[PDB]
Amino acid sequence: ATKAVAVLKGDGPVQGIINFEQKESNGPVKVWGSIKGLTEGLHGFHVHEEEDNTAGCTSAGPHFNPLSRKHGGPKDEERHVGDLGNVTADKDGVADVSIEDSVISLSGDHSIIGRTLVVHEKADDLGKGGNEQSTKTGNAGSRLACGVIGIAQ
Ligand SMILES: [Cl-]
Ligand SMILES: [Cl-]
Ligand SMILES: [Cu+2]
Ligand SMILES: [Zn+2]
Repeated sequence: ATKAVAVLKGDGPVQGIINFEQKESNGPVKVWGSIKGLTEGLHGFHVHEEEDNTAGCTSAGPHFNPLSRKHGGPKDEERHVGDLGNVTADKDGVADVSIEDSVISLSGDHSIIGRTLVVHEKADDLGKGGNEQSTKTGNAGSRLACGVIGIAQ
């Protein structure tokens, strides 16, 4: 099995430790953890393209999209590799992550290891919104916290 961790931080109170595990090189990836410091409600949660050693969430980039597809929710056939949907924060600002995904991988040509995990200010509209930007970013707005997805040490 391969394991990774992303430590989310930003310029504000949003932070958390996100774990990844992939038991087989072409098997599902499981993702879990908690994020604190969020406003109550849905927040977009994606793997972004950025893999340079830029300062925090200044150049997270577009979504990680090695197959040059349109934005969707995680269950949509047409989606970015990085499209992990939304997390939901409660009234005290904590969102629990619990995702099983078939599209991301920790291995091979399109590994997400080294890419940037991002949690957003607003909800992801899952590509179902009324503008072209829905089909790019889901209109999830600003990056509140980000971290490099690194192999577990
Ligand atoms: Cl925003
Ligand atoms: Cl803004
Ligand atoms: Cu994102
Ligand atoms: Zn996307």
